[PDB]
Amino acid sequence: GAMNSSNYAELFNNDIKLFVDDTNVYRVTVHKTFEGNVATKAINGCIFTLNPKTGHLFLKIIHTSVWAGQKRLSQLAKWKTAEEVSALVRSLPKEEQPKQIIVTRKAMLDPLEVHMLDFPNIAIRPTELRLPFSAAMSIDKLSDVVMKATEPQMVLFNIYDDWLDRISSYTAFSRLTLLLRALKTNEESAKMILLSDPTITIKSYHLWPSFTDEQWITIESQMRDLILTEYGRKYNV
Amino acid sequence: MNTVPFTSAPIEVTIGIDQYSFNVKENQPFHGIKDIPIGHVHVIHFQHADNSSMRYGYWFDCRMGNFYIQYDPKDGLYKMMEERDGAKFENIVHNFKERQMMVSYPKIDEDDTWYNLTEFVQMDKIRKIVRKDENQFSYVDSSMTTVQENELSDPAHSLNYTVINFKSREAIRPGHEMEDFLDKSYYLNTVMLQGIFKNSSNYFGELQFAFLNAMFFGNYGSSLQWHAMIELICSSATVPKHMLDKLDEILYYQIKTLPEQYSDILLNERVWNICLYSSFQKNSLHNTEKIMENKYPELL
Ligand SMILES: Cc1cccc(C)c1NS(C)(=O)=O
Repeated sequence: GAMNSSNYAELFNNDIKLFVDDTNVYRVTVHKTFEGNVATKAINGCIFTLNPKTGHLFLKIIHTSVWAGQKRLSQLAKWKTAEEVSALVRSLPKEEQPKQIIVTRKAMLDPLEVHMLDFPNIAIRPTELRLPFSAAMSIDKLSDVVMKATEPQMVLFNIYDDWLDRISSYTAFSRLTLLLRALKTNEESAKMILLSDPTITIKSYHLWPSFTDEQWITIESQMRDLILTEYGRKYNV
Repeated sequence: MNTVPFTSAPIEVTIGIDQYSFNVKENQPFHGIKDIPIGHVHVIHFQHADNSSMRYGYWFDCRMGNFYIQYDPKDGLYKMMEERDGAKFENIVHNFKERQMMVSYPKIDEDDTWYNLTEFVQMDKIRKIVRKDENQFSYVDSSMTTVQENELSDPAHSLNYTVINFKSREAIRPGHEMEDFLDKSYYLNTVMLQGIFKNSSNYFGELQFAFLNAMFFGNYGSSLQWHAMIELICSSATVPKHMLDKLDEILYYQIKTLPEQYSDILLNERVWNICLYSSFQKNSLHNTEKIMENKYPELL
């Protein structure tokens, strides 16, 4: 069934599962034509497929050439997402295949179910959580590899860096969703928070800065402030 | 003109014969139904006055045998039976005819309703959906489940309709996932028509039989089958033109005959709105769309 606040700890048990977010698969800029009509220009996109227990991120880069000559691209994007997720599952050894795939948008349910008919025992589930994975393209290293791609490519990351050496996967996911929610609500401010102090750097093999335990508590507090504010600045409260 | 005689009517019952019905009182001198048109299947059906639970009945074709009804006080129902002795049966029917103890099948000469509802329905196909090979007629009731319902429990008492499932390997060619899901023409024309049903007449026959079981017995799984068979055609971009024209006629007469007060439970809002307004065939069912809009605009 659907994944919600009530069954949240299920994400961190030992049954392999993946979140799939398709919100950055089909990306466009909207512009005027010489004749004054409007047109779109696609830019490279990505499927965000994340194991929330381990942090493993399978970032499938969607190169704009996949849309060439195709119609109804927003519908096709859901099916292309499901095709790529099914291909990923088939590429993994049996003992690494997920028992459940949780889609962040309900419109992905039928495309993924149809593509996964060969895997009757993999449950395809929606969620009632409003997860902020669309903000993944605000992580500089992820945006950079997507924008530089000249062909379809899969790139593997650990979205938790080395956090699991010191914190649990529940705590790591909570930090990740807080950071992403902040980046989604006010990207400029969130990024200022994360980089303001130049003595804290991002390792070459990491996505986020090398904060101490104490600095993460401060950072996390700054992100919560940002989110509540914007929630005021927005609703005036 | 054929006759379905009755040994007696010991319990008060509403008896249906095709789209007609009449009330029979407990121990009323009723001895059956005469003047039944030859050339069609027929259904004789029953609802007891004391237990409107379980509508039940029998599909038959009088060309296949001499059939009669006798109430069984042990099993508590009117049972159809076959009399192998033709002279004895003709003699009994003649005696009852002379004593005017039979109702006449009350067909209006201008009226093609029953033909139109059973055009493609064949007794041999009914007997494959309802498996009871020792009898030439077929029992159906309100509670019988379908093979597909059982998969999701007694197999001998099941309705063996052709399983249709839009999210199944049968329906979806590997590598054509999006194409086959959004345009079901492959599944309709190759899998179902060429492969399973063999021709559109057999497909329409099963569609018509499912509707009739839904209408006359409130059989829920039959309603599901009827709607699935409609949706499979409407969700196919490529359908033979003669099938679309025939489907429009089939559905028109089904909607025309449906009791106005049963539309709430026997019509699926999603399927009908999709079929008439969103599907590939939204502009191909003119007669059905017109009768639906004038008789059940609320559903739409
Ligand atoms: C109705 C009837 C018609 C035809 C054949 C049989 C055996 C019967 N039953 S009876 C003779 O009443 O008991």
